[PDB]
Amino acid sequence: AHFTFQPEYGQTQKMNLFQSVTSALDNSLAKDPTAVIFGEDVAFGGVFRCTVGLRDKYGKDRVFNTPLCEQGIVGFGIGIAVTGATAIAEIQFADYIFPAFDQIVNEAAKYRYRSGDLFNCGSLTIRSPWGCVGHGALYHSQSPEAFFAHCPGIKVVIPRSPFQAKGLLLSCIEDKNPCIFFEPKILYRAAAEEVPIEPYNIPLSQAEVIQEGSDVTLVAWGTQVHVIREVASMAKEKLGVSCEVIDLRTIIPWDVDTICKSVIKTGRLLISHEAPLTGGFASEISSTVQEECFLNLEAPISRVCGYDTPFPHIFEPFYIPDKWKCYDALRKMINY
Amino acid sequence: AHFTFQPEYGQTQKMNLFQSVTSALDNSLAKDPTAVIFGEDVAFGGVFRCTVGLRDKYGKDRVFNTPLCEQGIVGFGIGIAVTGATAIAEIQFADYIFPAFDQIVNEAAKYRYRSGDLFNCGSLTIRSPWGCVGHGALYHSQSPEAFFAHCPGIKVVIPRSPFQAKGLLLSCIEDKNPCIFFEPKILYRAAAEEVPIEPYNIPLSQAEVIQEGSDVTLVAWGTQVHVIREVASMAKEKLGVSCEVIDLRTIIPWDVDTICKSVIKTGRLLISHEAPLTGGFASEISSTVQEECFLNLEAPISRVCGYDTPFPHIFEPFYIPDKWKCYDALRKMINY
Amino acid sequence: KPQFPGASAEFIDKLEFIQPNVISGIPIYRVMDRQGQIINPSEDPHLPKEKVLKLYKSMTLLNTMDRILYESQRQGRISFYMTNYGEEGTHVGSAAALDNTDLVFGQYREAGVLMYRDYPLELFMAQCYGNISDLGKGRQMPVHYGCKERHFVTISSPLATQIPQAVGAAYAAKRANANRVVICYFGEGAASEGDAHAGFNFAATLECPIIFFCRNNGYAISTPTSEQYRGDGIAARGPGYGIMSIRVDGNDVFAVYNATKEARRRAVAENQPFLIEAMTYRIDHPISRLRHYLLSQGWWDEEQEKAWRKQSRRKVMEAFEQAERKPKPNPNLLFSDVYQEMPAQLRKQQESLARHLQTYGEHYPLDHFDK
Amino acid sequence: KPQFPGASAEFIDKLEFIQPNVISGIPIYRVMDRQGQIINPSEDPHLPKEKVLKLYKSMTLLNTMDRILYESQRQGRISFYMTNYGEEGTHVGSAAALDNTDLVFGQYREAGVLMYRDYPLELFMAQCYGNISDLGKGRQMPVHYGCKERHFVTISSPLATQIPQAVGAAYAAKRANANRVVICYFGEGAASEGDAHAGFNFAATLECPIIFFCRNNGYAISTPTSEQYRGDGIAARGPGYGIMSIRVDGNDVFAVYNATKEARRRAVAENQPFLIEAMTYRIDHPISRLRHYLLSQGWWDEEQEKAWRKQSRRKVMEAFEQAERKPKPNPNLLFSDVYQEMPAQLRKQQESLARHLQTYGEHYPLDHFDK
Ligand SMILES: Cc1ncc(C[n+]2csc(CCOP(=O)(O)OP(=O)(O)O)c2C)c(N)n1
Ligand SMILES: Cc1ncc(C[n+]2csc(CCOP(=O)(O)OP(=O)(O)O)c2C)c(N)n1
Ligand SMILES: [Cl-]
Ligand SMILES: [Cl-]
Ligand SMILES: [Cl-]
Ligand SMILES: [Cl-]
Ligand SMILES: [Cl-]
Ligand SMILES: [Cl-]
Ligand SMILES: [K+]
Ligand SMILES: [K+]
Ligand SMILES: [K+]
Ligand SMILES: [K+]
Ligand SMILES: [Mn+2]
Ligand SMILES: [Mn+2]
Repeated sequence: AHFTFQPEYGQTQKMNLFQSVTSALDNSLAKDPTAVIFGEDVAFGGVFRCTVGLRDKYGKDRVFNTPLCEQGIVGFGIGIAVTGATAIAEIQFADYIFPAFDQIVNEAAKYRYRSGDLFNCGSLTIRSPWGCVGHGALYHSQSPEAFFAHCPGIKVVIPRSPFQAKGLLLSCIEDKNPCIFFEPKILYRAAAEEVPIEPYNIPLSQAEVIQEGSDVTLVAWGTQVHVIREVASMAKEKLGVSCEVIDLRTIIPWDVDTICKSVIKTGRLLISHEAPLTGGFASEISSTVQEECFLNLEAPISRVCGYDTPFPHIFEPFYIPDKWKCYDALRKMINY
Repeated sequence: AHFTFQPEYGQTQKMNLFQSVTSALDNSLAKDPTAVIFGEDVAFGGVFRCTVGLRDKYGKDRVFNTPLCEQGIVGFGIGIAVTGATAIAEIQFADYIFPAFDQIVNEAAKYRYRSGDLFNCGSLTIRSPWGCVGHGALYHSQSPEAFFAHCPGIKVVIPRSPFQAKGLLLSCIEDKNPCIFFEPKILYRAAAEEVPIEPYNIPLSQAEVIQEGSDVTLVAWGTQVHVIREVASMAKEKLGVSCEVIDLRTIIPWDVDTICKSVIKTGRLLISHEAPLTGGFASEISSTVQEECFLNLEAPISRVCGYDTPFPHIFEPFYIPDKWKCYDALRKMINY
Repeated sequence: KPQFPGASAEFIDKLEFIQPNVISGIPIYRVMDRQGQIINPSEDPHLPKEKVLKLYKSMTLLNTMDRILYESQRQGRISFYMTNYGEEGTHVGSAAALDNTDLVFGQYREAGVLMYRDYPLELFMAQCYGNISDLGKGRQMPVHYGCKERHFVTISSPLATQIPQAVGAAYAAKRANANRVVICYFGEGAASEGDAHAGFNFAATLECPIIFFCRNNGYAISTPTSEQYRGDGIAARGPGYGIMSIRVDGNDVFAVYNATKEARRRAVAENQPFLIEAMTYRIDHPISRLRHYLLSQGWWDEEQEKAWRKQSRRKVMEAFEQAERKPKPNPNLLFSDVYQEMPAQLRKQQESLARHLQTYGEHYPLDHFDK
Repeated sequence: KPQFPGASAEFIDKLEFIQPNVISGIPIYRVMDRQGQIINPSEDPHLPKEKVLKLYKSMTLLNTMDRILYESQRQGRISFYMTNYGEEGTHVGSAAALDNTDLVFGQYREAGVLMYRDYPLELFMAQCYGNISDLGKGRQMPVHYGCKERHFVTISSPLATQIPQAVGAAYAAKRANANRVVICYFGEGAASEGDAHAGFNFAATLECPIIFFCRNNGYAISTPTSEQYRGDGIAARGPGYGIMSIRVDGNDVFAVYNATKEARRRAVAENQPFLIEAMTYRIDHPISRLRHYLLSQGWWDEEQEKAWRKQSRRKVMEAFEQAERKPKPNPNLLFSDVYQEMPAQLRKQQESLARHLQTYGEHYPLDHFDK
């Protein structure tokens, strides 16, 4: 396994990431009578178990299967949301979100703007499994966030843990804008952590500094946060380097201020993501940090990303931007 | 009008950009008996006249209308290309390419890789009108290249003139990879220029330095090249600043070397595009130039782009990254 | 006896392909002939005189507005225009069969639905001019109308995208226990889009109270229907989805009305979709046919025709002139409503623009825009 | 008489919605009963003994391979697997009706087509293991088979994407004047995708020689067909597109063969699409039914059954063991074939990896990979 997962709101219980999604969804349906959940195979509990029990508890009219048609799932969800009802759509793998790209980019994202706020689909949330899983190859591994980051009017949100997933998913569901929430599927059954039973919110468009540091800033999201945490430990032990480790959380709109403040302090930035380098979201972060922090930069901003290929099957261990790749880039940057 | 268009291969004649497309397409069908052209309303000559006369000359089996279905147009084109026949698909406005996004990103781009080169769709080219047109609003104005730039396995190519359009389109049609060729529609009927009657090629993945300069590098593509040419003239006259003006031409794979060599010389870069700033292709260029030319940079790299909104109707003159916006950013960069 | 969960059927012991019936298609429902006479008394809707006159006047007012705005577009005073010629009867006839609060989705040929619902001439014009009165804030091209008050969802240019959306809205209405229908208008071309298959199928499996209203005028831009499909139009697709379907004469406001009224009644009661395919011409006109009906009842005459022609031209011209001399909205409205709130980085772009205009403002049309 | 270019039809003077016929659907074509007896002599294909035995042995070899690879997946030795249980007859029966050079598009249930076409056990295994023998270079998950030599286009995971592609290939074949068909396999779930509507419609309007072969086994993962569609399966959709359609018993190799053979004959001659919907079970099995047929002709017996069961298990196990002990391909193959050529910036990434492995190579499974 290429990562290690590790670590005020009332009663908690141990939940893995799929359970924390179910808990979010359960709290949502309990408190919002308009809310419905739909998509492929959601009725029996979903292929990743994220909707287990929900149909029995809330009814077949609120937790239901659609035909096998992603453009339809998103269009249908928009339409629910146009009426003001909360629509929680599922796309079975993020890899299969593309048929709905037109409905997401040309419709959902532009609905409010183009109507002068006469109509909206703010009560729509699209959730989908994301990211590499060790053997998923081209169509069970993808990280599509950079495609969506170039579209004004949607929000794109990615958690790193069960506690983060529930609070961020609740925030997406309640946010008054169409949100895509990408669930790192390699984490669904990884380690549990304590998660509040009752609803709570984690703010959108806010990065989280999970470890303070003074020599270099490391930025990632999803599973890759755990990789950069381990990189921070390697750099401390092997190089005496102090790393400030930041989880971006929200891809758009992103927390420019938190990232720039960190880099003003450290003077060095390394951004990492599983998505391919070219056109990846690391380019937006690097460009922006260079614009705001030019005089503070002691070394070129590093991007350690997936290669510019489709996501391979048997070659996955060589493809991913692992801790050794991140560490080596960090080493060279420090020695610049 | 927000721009001014201005300015070895045998006999030439005056052609506007739509005519130069027709000439490319005509040369292609003449010399490649497998080649076919298809899409919405192409038979009568197309909504922008790019296929006038071609059906009468080459036959109804080679220049033909499809049903109104963009996902079908691209899927159908892939299938032609799988057999080795040249398939030249038209998408009526680039704004309407999104229904085909799944066929482009998950299928066309990955066809060769995922089959180990047992199958391919290299003989597919998708051409589509692109860019702002003064009054096109949300769905007749878009510049989608950054969405496609994050997808390994396709090429994305954008010309600035009739001479450039014909040579680049011929290169796309003959290239052994699926290509998207975006035709700046505001140029279709703008000024003519001399275009060779006979086929010729302009290389893909090669930027063109159209004016040498020593103080700053300006990069754009499409219509925006003409804007930056005018900016160069303003900077010379008003500031005594010498600008090196570069047309990127190919978005992916892009000519990193030409851009970096220019910036090593000038030490300053301004990139401009009509597409929204966030996630726009200027971020990839800026990030990369910062990585390769860090020690040569005298000032932060500037991006002068469309705002992070949908493309508005009545507000277009305030939205676009015009010569005054580019000039002012250039002024501040020079004064840094 | 077959035991297959995918279908309910007998065995057959001989090989027989099922043929399409395209030459003898689904017949075209008509109520009145070309001289405006009711053909079959049992099919008379007996709409009251004041409602039928409102049908006529809505159609003719639309036709007057089209003439003027078409000319405005030819002169470049507005940037785009789509007329309603030939579609006046399908739209007013169907709108008249809806409850005022039934939600409408459509695209470019649906202005008559708004006209029937009394949308002000001033607001049709404000959208086309992108002026300060436009509740769309001048952001979309012309004829991209919408009205929250009149339950008419804002039009968008990508064809067929409204179809699965309309189905979602109908599903929500079902749950809310509404006594409400959704109607979704689209052309025969748009029906080729994947989103049409999505919408039709979702509406059937999810049991939604929606009327699909397909306008078949034989063309999509330059494309005749022989290049668009090969079955018996769009009406013949409905049964394959389990959708109750009918074909009607789109030049007959009463045929359209009757089909729409019955579709509405059954959709809302049964929570099941209906498909109406109205056959029209690309432009024996709906306005003329209804006029002959009016004359036959003693409900109209040449003097009334002349006077209304004059009054409607004056009403449209007054709205037109007012619309042209209003300013465009504040350029600040280019940045609002992208999200509900305005993100800080977007506000930063707005501030950039304001600074830019302080310095370079003489190079922009500031005098045409509010504040 | 109506004068509408969109459709060919009479007028009707009464309002009547057209109902779907779902309870009395399109009947299911069958040739042999469950005891393997030909029901109607006129429908006997009289396939020669050696071909029928090849049908049987292809199906049983597939079933043997499935048992072994299913277990391999359960043990985590391969990462993914899709079986063919219940689909052996649809695939071998249809493949046997094709010309060897007819191009096949499909997805996850089509391994039998490859088996009929003599694809080596070694290459099925090489793809599933991603080993050095895999012509796909280990890049796709397991069961994503393809073979240029045997005209079987490489499978991809996104459902229904192959449908409009198959139509394009058929259009190209038409132009090349080929005497070639394309066949395109997909499930009933996949038929819900927008790309299915695209493919069906393009094939009809563009007059393509293609066979659409829909496998209807009543489920798509957990979704029963009651939540997938509401018309009479997928066969009932064909006529709405102008496509000649039939439904067949997928447990009857001869019914499948006969429908496919006739569809092929007519498609190639007439340049028109055909739709075959084969009803199967999610797993009165195709292998058993054909076995009863064989016994009735005196073409097989218990001794032969036992011996072939043993020989096929040995052949599969030999291929399996060989496949497991081969190395995986060179990691350099992660970078080729993205484009035809390798762009310089991609070569730069490849060089980065080689440098990285020189230093950090002990942390990677280098010993499992070639060179
Ligand atoms: C997705 C998409 N593709 C293409 C277009 C361009 N387009 C605008 S109208 C039209 C024809 C529509 O025909 P139909 O649906 O029959 O409606 P009609 O114009 O005949 O009323 C086309 C292709 C568009 N708006 N959207
Ligand atoms: C576009 C897309 N969405 C979802 C999936 C996940 N998926 C893999 S198989 C399957 C069910 C397919 O059912 P059907 O087409 O009936 O074929 P069957 O498995 O019954 O043979 C699904 C939803 C996918 N591969 N592609
Ligand atoms: Cl006039
Ligand atoms: Cl349009
Ligand atoms: Cl000026
Ligand atoms: Cl076993
Ligand atoms: Cl899958
Ligand atoms: Cl290790
Ligand atoms: K939301
Ligand atoms: K090409
Ligand atoms: K629309
Ligand atoms: K596929
Ligand atoms: Mn039409
Ligand atoms: Mn199935």
